Amino acid sequence: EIYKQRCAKKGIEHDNPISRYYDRLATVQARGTQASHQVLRDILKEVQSNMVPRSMLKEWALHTFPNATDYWTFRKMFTIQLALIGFA
Amino acid sequence: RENWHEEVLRQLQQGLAKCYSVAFEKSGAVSDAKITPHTLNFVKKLVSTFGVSAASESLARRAQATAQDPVFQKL
Repeated sequence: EIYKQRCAKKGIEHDNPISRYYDRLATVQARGTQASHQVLRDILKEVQSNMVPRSMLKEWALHTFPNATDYWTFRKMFTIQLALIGFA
Repeated sequence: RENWHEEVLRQLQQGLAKCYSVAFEKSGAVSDAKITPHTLNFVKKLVSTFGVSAASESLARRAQATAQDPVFQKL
């Protein structure tokens, strides 16, 4: 929902990176070859550069928690809860 | 319980998620991948049923009356 809000503000469709991934795979496969690990790396790098920057969640949090204490507390809680969730 | 618009929307989203799972399974063969019988049956069920104890009986009666909507018929 955070990602979709960022996309709606930017005006881009949220399923665009998946379409780009499959389009790039079709383009490489049309050349009669399987996609290497490097092709997948290039696709992910392209998605990161163009459509989904690394800072979407951070910029959302900075807007959502302008108070420094609230931002710190939220981030710390998020970190520990994610630690437990990933462990599980 | 949800109205028929929301039911059809939910089923479309579920089918899209299943299609994405199949697409990554068939990632080797994009532009040649075909739909599985499961997705075929899912879409057949969706088109056959397009969304549409006294409380449950009254809800069923309402749903029967809901099908008269011309906009729902055109959709």
